Amino acid sequence: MTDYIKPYNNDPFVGHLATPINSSSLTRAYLSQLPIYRRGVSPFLRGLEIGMAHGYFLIGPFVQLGPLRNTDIKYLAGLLSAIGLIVILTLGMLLYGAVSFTNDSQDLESVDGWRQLASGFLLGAVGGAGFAYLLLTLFS
Amino acid sequence: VKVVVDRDVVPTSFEKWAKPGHFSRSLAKGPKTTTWIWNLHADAHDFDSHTSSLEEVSRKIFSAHFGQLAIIFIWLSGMYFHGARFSNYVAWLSNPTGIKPSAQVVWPIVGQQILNADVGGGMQGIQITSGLFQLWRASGIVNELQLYVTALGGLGMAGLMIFAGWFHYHKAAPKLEWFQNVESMLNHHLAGLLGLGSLSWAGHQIHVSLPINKLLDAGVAPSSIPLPHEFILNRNLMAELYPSFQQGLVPFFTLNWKQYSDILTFKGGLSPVTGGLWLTDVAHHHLAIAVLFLVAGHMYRTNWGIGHSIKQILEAHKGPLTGEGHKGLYEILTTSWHANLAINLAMLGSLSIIVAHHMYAMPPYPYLATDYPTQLSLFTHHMWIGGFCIVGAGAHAAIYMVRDYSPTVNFNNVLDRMIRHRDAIISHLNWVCIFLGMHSFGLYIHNDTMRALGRAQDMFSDTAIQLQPVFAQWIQQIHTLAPGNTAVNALATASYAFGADTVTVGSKIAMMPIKLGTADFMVHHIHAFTIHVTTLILLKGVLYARNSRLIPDKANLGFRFPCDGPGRGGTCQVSAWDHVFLGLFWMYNALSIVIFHFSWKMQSDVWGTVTSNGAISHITGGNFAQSAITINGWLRDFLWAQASQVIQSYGSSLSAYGLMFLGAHFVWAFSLMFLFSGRGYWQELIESIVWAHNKLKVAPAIAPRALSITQGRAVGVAHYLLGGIATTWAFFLARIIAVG
Amino acid sequence: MPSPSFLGSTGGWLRCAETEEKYAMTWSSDQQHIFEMPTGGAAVMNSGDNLLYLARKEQALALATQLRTQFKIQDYKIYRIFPSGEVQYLHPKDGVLPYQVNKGREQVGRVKSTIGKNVNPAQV
Amino acid sequence: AHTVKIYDNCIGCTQCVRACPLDVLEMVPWDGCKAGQMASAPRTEDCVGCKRCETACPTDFLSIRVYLGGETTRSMGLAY
Amino acid sequence: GYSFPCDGPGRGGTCDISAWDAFYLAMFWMLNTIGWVTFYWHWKHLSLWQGNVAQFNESSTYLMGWLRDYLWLNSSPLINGYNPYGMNSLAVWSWMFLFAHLVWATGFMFLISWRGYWQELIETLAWAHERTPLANLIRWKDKPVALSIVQARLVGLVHFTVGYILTYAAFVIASTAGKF
Amino acid sequence: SSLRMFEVSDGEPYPLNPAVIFIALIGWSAVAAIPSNIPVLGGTGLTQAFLASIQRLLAQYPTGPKLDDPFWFYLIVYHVGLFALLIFGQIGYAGYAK
Ligand SMILES: CC1=C(C/C=C(\C)CCC[C@H](C)CCC[C@H](C)CCCC(C)C)C(=O)c2ccccc2C1=O
Ligand SMILES: CC1=C(C/C=C(\C)CCC[C@H](C)CCC[C@H](C)CCCC(C)C)C(=O)c2ccccc2C1=O
Ligand code: SF4
Ligand code: SF4
Ligand code: SF4
Repeated sequence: MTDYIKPYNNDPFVGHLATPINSSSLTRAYLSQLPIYRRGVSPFLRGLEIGMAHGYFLIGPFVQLGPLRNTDIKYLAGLLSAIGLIVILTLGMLLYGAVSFTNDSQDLESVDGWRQLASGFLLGAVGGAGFAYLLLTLFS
Repeated sequence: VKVVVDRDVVPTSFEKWAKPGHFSRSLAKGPKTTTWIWNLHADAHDFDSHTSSLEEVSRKIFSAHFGQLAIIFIWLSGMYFHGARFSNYVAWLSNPTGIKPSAQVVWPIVGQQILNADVGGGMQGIQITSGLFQLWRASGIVNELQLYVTALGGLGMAGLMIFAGWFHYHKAAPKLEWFQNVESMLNHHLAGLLGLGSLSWAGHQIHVSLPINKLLDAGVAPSSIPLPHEFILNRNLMAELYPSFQQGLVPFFTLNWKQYSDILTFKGGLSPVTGGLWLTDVAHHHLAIAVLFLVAGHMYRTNWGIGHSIKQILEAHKGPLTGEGHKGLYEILTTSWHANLAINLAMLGSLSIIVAHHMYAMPPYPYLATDYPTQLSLFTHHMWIGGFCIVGAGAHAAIYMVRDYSPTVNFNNVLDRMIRHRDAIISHLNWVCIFLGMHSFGLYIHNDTMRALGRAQDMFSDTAIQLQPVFAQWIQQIHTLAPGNTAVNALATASYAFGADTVTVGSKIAMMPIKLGTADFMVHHIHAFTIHVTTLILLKGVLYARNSRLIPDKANLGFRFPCDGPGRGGTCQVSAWDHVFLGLFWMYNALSIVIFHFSWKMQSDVWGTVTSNGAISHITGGNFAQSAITINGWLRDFLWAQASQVIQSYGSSLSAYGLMFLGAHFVWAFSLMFLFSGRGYWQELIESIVWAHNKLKVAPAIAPRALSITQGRAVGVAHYLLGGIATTWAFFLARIIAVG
Repeated sequence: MPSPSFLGSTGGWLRCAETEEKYAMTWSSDQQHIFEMPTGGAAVMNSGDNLLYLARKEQALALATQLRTQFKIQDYKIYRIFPSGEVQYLHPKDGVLPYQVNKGREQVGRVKSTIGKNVNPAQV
Repeated sequence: AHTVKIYDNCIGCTQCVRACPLDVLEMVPWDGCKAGQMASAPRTEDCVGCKRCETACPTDFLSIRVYLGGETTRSMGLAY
Repeated sequence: GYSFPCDGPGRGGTCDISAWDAFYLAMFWMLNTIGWVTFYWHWKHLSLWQGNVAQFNESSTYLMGWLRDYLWLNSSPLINGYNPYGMNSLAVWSWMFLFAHLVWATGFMFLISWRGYWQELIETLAWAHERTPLANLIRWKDKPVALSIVQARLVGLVHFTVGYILTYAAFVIASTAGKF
Repeated sequence: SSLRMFEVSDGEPYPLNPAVIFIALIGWSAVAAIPSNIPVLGGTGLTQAFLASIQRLLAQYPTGPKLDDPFWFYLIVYHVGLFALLIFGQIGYAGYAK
C-alpha cells in the first residue's frame, strides 16, 4: 500500500482515458455509433450521412438572415446560396484526397475510401438541401 | 502569536545615500555604462532581486507601505487646504447651482490667467472634477476654519507615519514570526480596519447628518447653521430635529430597535432634495456593514485556540476535478509577499471598477448626479485605476511561477492542474475570444457595410429590434417590481435607472431608466471581447510563466527578459512580463471602449434638460439610436462633434484641455518610436555620436549605450498609455464643461 | 521500465509525435524524489532508471541540465530516428562535453580572419 | 540547417556547451590555446541557432559564429 | 546579406540591425514626410477656392489651426457620406475611410507585438487540432508557423502603407467633392 | 405522454433525456424571439387572439417568470431542509440494487 492507491484514485475512480469532454464514455461510443466515422462500413456510407446532416441545415441561415430576406421569393435564396456553397465545399473536400498520397496501401483513410465517402457527401448535401426543402412547404 | 521583535537591525546613517546603488553590489561597483543608470531605477522596487532573507524583505516592503502611506497622507492634507485658501466652497455652500466648482488659481506671469474660469462666488480659478465639494458637503463642513483644522490635523498623522516607517526599521523591527500570523492579520483587518472603520464613520454621519439633511436641505443660510458641538452638548436639539434622540441609548438595550427609525431607514432610490442617495440610508448602511464586519473579523486562530484558520480551511476543500485541491494554498500566500499582491490587485482592481459603476448608478453624494463633469471623471478614474491594478495582478501572478513556486515545497493540485492541462485553459479562452470578436466587431463591419451599400441597413431595422430589448429587459422589470413585493421594507428601487418612467429632476436630470436598445448589445460584447482577450493574455502569462513548450528551460532566464535569439525560426517577446506589457494594451483597449460607452451613452439617453411645455430634451437628444450600430457613427457623431467643445475654447477658459489634447497625441506617437524600432540600429546610432564625442574627447566616462531591450518597451507602454489617456482625459474634460 | 506518473494529457497521443522522431532519456534516481517535467506540472520520481517520451531536443537537454543541478548523477539520452533507428547522439564520447576528452576531432571549422572571408579552404 | 563556424579567437573557457541548449558545440583538445580547449560543432544538423553562445563568448569579437542558413524540423525547435 | 533578423540578443542587443531593417525603418518616415508636404499643399488650394486666404496665413501658424479647420471642418462631407438618414454619392468613400483605419490599425498587430507569442499560441491551436475528435482526421501539409522576423515587418509594412494610402485616398475625393 | 419505464439499465437514459429537455426548454425560448414572428404564431391557438393577439407584459409573457419563481422557491425550500436533515436522507429515492 503506497500512498493508499493514488489519493482515492484521483477521486471516485476517474480513469477516462479517451473521455475528457472530447467524448464521454457514452459519447465516444456515440461517435462509434455516429456515421461520420462509423465502424463496419465502407464505400459511400461513411459519407452520405455527412451530407445528409450538413446540407440538411445549410438551408437554415440564408432563409431568415441571408442578404435576401424581405419578399416572397426569399424561400429560394436559402437554397441557391446553399447549393452553390455545396458545390464549392464538395470541390474543397474532394481536393484533400488529391493532396494526400502517402497511404496508397491504406486506401480507406487516404484516397479510395476518402473519395468513397465524399461521393456520398455530394448526394447527401444536395439531397439533404432538398430534403429539408419540402418540409416547411405545407405549413406556409 | 508572540511579541517577537528584533530591536535595531539597520542603523540610521547617510552612508548608503552617499553610494548610488547601495541596495545591490552589482549596481555599485560598475557604474561605467548608461544602461546602469536605468537599471538603478528599474530594480529599485524589485525588492526580491536584492536579498533573499524574508525577515528583511518583509522589513523592506512594510517600510514602503508606510512610505507610500505617508505620500498619500501628504496628498490628502493638501486637498482640504486648497478648498479654503483659494476656492469657492463656502460661496458654493450658499449657492450650489450657479457657482461652478473651482479650487485652483493661476498667476500673472506669461498671460496664463486666461485659465481662471469664471465659476462664480467671488473667486475665479480652474474647475475641479474630483468630487471634493460633494464629499465636504456630505461631511457637514461649512466654514473655512473646519478645513484648516482638518489640514493641520492631517499634518500630524502624516508625520507620525514617517516616524513609524522609520521606527519599525532603523529603530525597531519585528521578527519574521510576526508575518506568518495571517490568521491574526485577517482578524484585525476585517474587524479593526473594516469593522471599526465602517463603525467609526457610521457614528459620524448620524450626528453630522442634520447640518446637511435637516438644515442645508430646508433653506437656512450658512451663517444660520448652528455648530456641530451645540447639537451634542444639548441632546434636545438632536431630539427636535429627530424625535428619536430623546431616548438616548435606552431602547438600544431593550431591543426596541424600531424607536431608532428617524435616522436608520431603508428607503432606496434617491432623495428629491439633495440630488443623490438618502443621507439617512447611508448611516444605517454603514451600521449594517460595521456589525457584519465585527462578526466576520473573528474567523481565524489567534492565541486562544478557537476559530478556523487559512491552513485547515484550504486543507479541507477537495473536489473531483481538483484532486488534492486547495491544500497548500496556505503555504502559497503565507510565504510569498508577491503571492498576496496578485489576488489583492485582482480583487481591488475589479473593486475600483465595480465601485465606479456604483457611482453613476446610484449617486451617493449630494449634488453629485447633476455635477456631470465630476461624475463622468470619477467613474473613468477608478475604471482605469482598476485596469492597471488587474494587469498588475497578472504581472505578479506571472511572477509567482518564476520566483516562488517549487515542485517539492508549496503544493496545490489545483494550481498543478492549471499548469498540467495549461494548454486547455488558453485554448478555451482563445476560441471564446475569436467567437466574441468575429461577431461583435464582425457585426460592426457588417452594419458599416450595410449603410454604405444602400438598402441593407433599412432591412436591418428588424434585427435592431432583436438582441436589444430582448435580454436584460426583464431584469430591469424585476427591479421595477422588486420594492413592495420582494422588498416590502423598500419604497424605492435600487436606483432610478431601474424604475421605468420614474424620472427625478432637480432642474437637471439626475438619473434615468436607462432604456437599453439599438447597440448596447454591440458595445457590451465589444467589452466582453476586450475583456476575454485581456484575461487570456494575462492568464497566459500566469500559467505559461513556468512550463513552456517552446523553450523548456524557461525559469533560468527570468521575468523581464528580452528573448532568446533568432533560433527556432525566431524566439521574440516570450516573457510573461511581455504578456503584461501587451496585457496593459488590451486592458487599455477594454477600458477605452468602456469609458467611451459610459460617457457618450449618458448624454445620448440619460443626461438632459427638462421643460414644462414638454418633458425631456437631452444635451445630445437620442443620437446613438442609430449612430452606435456602425463604426462611422463613432467618429461621425462622436469623435467628430467633440472638436467643437475642446478647440472652440481658446476664447474662453478651457484652452488648456485643447493643448493637452493635441499634446497627448505627441507623446503617444512618441511611443511609436520605441514600440517599432530596435536597439541594434539605435546602438549603431550612438557610436557615431560617440565618435563625435571622441573627436573632442567630450565622450563621457559613462559609456553612451542605448536603452535596454526591455526598458524600451516599458517606456513604450508608459507613453502609449500616458499619451493614450491624456487625450481622453482632455476629451472627457472638454465637452462636459461646455455642455454642463 | 518504471517511469514517473503524470496526469494532464497534452503530451501523449499526438499524431505528430508518432510520425516524428522521439527522444528517450533516463536517470539513476537512487532515492524516491519529486520533480517537475519541462512541459508538465509535478511528478514523483521512482527508484531505478526511468524512461520517458520527449518531442523536442531542447526538451531533452534542459531536463538533463536541471537534473545535474539537484544531485550528482550521470545522464543518458538516446535519440531515435523515424523508422526504428536508435542512435546514441547524447554523450557519444561518454565524456561530459564541457570537460576535456581524449577522442578529439574537428567538424566544420574555418581557420581564417575574423572580419569575414566565408570561403572554407577544407571541409575535412 | 544553420552553419556553425568557429573563429580563431577561442580561449576554450567552455562557455558554448555551458550556455548552449541542445549541445551543438563540443570541447576538443587543441594545441594552440592557453587553456587547451577548442569548440567544435559536429551535430550541426540539430542546431537551432538560438545565438546564446555569442553572449557567453568572451572575445572582443565573438569566437563562435553561427551563420543563419536553412530551416528544418531540427532547427525550428517544434514538437509537431 | 541584406535580409536577416539579428546577430544575437546579447552584447546589449542587436534588435533591428540589418540593412533591410534600415529600409523597413525608412518607409515610416517616407509616408509621414510625404504626407506633410501633401497636408501643406492641400491648403494652398482650398484657401483660395473658398476665396478666404486670410484663414491660412493667420491660423496655420499654430498647429491647432491645422487641427480644427482641416482634420475636422473639411471632413464634414466625408463622414456625412451615409448619415443615419439619406445616404448619397459619397458613401463608398466614407466607407473606404473606415476600411482604411482598419487596415492601417491592422498593421499595428504585426508591428507592436513580435513573433514568439504567436509561436506559443499556434502550438496550442495545433494541439487542439489533433486532440479534438472528428476534426482529428484532417491533416495539413506544411507545418503551421508564424511569419519570419523579416517577413513580419514586411507584411506589417504592407498594411501600414496601404492602410495609410487608403486613409488619404478616401478623404481627398469625398472632402473635395462635397463642397467643391 | 408516457412513463418510459422498462429496465434498470434504462436508468441512464433517464438522466439523458431531461438533460436534453432542459436545453430544449431553453432553445424553445430562444427560437421564439423575433418581434415579427410572434404575431403570426398566436392567432390559431387562442380564442382571445381572434380579436387581438399579443398581451405584452400583461399576462402570458409573465407566465414564464411566474413559472420560474415557483421552481426556484421549491429548490430553495428543499436545500434549506436538506441542511437540517443532519446526515440522514428523509426523502425516498428509486435507487439501490437492480
Ligand atoms: C531613441 C531610442 C533609444 C535611445 C534612447 C535614449 C538615448 C534615451 C534618452 C533619454 C535621456 C533621459 C535623454 C538624455 C538627457 C540626459 C539625462 C541629460 C539630462 C540632464 C538635465 C537635462 C537634467 C533606444 O535605446 C531604443 C531601443 C529600442 C528601440 C527604440 C529605441 C529608441 O527609439
Ligand atoms: C497574426 C500574426 C501572425 C500569424 C499570421 C498568420 C498565421 C498569417 C495568416 C494569413 C491568413 C491565411 C490570411 C491571409 C490572407 C490575407 C487576408 C490576404 C493575403 C492574400 C495575398 C495578399 C497573399 C504572425 O506570424 C506574426 C509574426 C510577427 C508579428 C506579428 C504576427 C501576427 O500578428
Ligand atoms: S565561446 Fe569561444 S572563447 Fe568561449 S569557450 Fe567557446 S570557443 Fe572558447
Ligand atoms: S547556434 Fe544556438 S544552439 Fe547552436 S551552439 Fe550557438 S547558441 Fe547553442
Ligand atoms: S535581437 Fe530583436 S529581432 Fe533578434 S531575436 Fe532579439 S528581439 Fe527578435
